[PDB]
Amino acid sequence: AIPALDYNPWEAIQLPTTATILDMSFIDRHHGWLVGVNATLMETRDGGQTWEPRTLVLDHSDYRFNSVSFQGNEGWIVGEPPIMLHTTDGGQSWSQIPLDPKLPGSPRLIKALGNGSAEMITNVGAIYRTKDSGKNWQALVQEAIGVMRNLNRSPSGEYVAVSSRGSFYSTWEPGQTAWEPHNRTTSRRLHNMGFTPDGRLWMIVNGGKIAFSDPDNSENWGELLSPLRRNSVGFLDLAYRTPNEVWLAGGAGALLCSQDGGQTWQQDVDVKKVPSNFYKILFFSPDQGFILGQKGILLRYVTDLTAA
Amino acid sequence: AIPALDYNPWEAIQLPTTATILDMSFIDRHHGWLVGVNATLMETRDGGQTWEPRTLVLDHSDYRFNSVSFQGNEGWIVGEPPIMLHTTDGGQSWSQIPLDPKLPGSPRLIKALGNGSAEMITNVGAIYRTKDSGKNWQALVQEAIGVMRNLNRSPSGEYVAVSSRGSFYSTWEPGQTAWEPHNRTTSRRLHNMGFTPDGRLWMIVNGGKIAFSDPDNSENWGELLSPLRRNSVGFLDLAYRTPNEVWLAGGAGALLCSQDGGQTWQQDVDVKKVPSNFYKILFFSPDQGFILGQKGILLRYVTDLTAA
Repeated sequence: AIPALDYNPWEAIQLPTTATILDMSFIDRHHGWLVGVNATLMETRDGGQTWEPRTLVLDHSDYRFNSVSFQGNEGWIVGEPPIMLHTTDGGQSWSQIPLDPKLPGSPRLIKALGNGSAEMITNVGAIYRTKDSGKNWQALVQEAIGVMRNLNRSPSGEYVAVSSRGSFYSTWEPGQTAWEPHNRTTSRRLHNMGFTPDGRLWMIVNGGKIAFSDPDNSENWGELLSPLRRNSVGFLDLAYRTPNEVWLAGGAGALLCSQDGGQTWQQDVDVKKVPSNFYKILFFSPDQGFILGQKGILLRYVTDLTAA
Repeated sequence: AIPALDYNPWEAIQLPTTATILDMSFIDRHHGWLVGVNATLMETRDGGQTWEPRTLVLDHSDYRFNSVSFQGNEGWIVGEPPIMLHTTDGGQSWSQIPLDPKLPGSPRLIKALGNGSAEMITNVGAIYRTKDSGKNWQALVQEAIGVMRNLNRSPSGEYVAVSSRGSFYSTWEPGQTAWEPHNRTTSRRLHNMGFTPDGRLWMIVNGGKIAFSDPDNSENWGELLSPLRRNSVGFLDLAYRTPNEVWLAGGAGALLCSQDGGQTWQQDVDVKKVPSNFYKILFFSPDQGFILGQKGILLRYVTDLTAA
């Protein structure tokens, strides 16, 4: 097979819930928040080593809290059925922000821009901005692209959305008046796309192959690569710890690391029998990162200090 | 209710298995081993933050590895159906030690005494010693007491065994020729017993009460205490982190801490919805400890370094 990874940095944590975790965001290195299914909200004060559940008083518990975002002590959460929560004190207290009921779709993503501003993107790809803590919104992109298979953001605030069926992708950044479609080059269907730290695009396509866009001409693509060299189910997400160190997650404990920017890969065998799919990789710094699993499991990154 | 604990030190880890973990033992602060159901064996090199599964080549996988014990780099494991494994190199390689098939019962506990010696206690309470890496055994206590509800060891090598039905308990230490029975003082049935760091006995009895034997006359007992002040299912284990700091575990995330040697208690609310029973508390030092759960969950102790 491909070589086994030398050191496994990932510790699987079972949170005090059976609900799937959908997002996480940090105020600073120590203080952060995670959100998920069935109105799940938890806090950390030690960088994510331990978590404290927090309950909100609501007439429903059925919310999928899909997105949480902080900029400093200002934080936002959105979910479906439509709900928006806001804090200005690091989540010590949370207020509901009413949403227009004719809002097409449901909130999918919120991004804290600071100073009372946030961008919200719906499940159908409409993009809205508030500058006044959600009291008034204006459409940045009013034409919906329909259900997105995946949605990711670049370091500079561009987004990439994979089409429902993975037949194409679209991009958007401030200044543009609608999503910009792009043809896929591969004969295979797209599963996920996002950005590298240098602002190139990456893609995961069906059947376990990946590729990277060409530096400074993102309409052309590099050659497909098979990280497992072999016929695999497929991968779910790709994320960078450092410019050279890339992780690739998928179902059933499948987790690979590359040390050369995604050219070659090694398998982290130690996590293979963790009883979870690994869906979404969130690095906050080179020594702080998480992988969201199912049913309250996540993985937490542990720097190797055995030779310290 | 009783007060909520101030800081929760326990992080729940999901190991790379669904098998229940039954014991753990450390070579030193960094290097240790855990064992459990369905021939589960895992190693750590970072004090238990991460674990590496290890597979043995065997004609069966049905073993409940019930006990692992190291003294330095010498280690032993025992399980049921009868099996004994031995290592002299810190578990880099493990050898099977054949057991006499007429051995009554199945091995329950092994204790590494160093220099090739170990004490083994069966499920029916017979006690055997080897001085020659298990090539020859001699009975220390040949008369079986039958199925023990629980079995624990003192800092000086005494054992206490609760009777099958919890109607009485017995003790044994070197020099004695059989288990020594004792009457219980309580009208309630015994669930678990063990030793305090000062060598007194403690007991957990049915209905959520505990008590401690009288210093330097262990045949008399102090007053029953209700840690929850309230009618509870019951507790499963009690263990000391320090002479004054005691933990009490039970079913369904129930976990209490005392800071005054077990007189008064606070509940660790943050772990209540971890989806596991907490069965067995193992402290290795004041900053290193674990609680064994079900289906590959354990809790790991995290010292509070937020003010560091």
